[PDB]
Amino acid sequence: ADKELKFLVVDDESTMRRIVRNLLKELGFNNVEEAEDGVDALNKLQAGGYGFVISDWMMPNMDGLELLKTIRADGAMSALPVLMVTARAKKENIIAAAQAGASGYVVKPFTAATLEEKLNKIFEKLGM
Ligand code: BEF
Ligand SMILES: [Mn+2]
Repeated sequence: ADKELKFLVVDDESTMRRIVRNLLKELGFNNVEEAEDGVDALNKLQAGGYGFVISDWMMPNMDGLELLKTIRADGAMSALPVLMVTARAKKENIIAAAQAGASGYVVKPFTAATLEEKLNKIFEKLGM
């Protein structure tokens, strides 16, 4: 994928956003911004320019399932790639997110290899 792709990394834990941003940097992506919840994320997204979202689920203000649904319903954002990266592990959770339009789903804790693999899986699917 284009190394100028602009990422939005969303999680209410600074430590997890830091993991994800440093992983992206290793993969060659430096155009990366952070958001602390679904509302914060939508503000950044409405500001424009974003090509990929990586999002947690459990967050105050607006959770990641609601954030995914909001993105998928919005005509200006509807095809935006959204990778869920979450501790939510039940099959029912994966189903709700997949059916809501998740591009991919990674369960915490995850390895560097898993993130790279699942990001590349989305790039291939979308022809990026
Ligand atoms: F708080 Be997240 F869904 F890992
Ligand atoms: Mn969380």
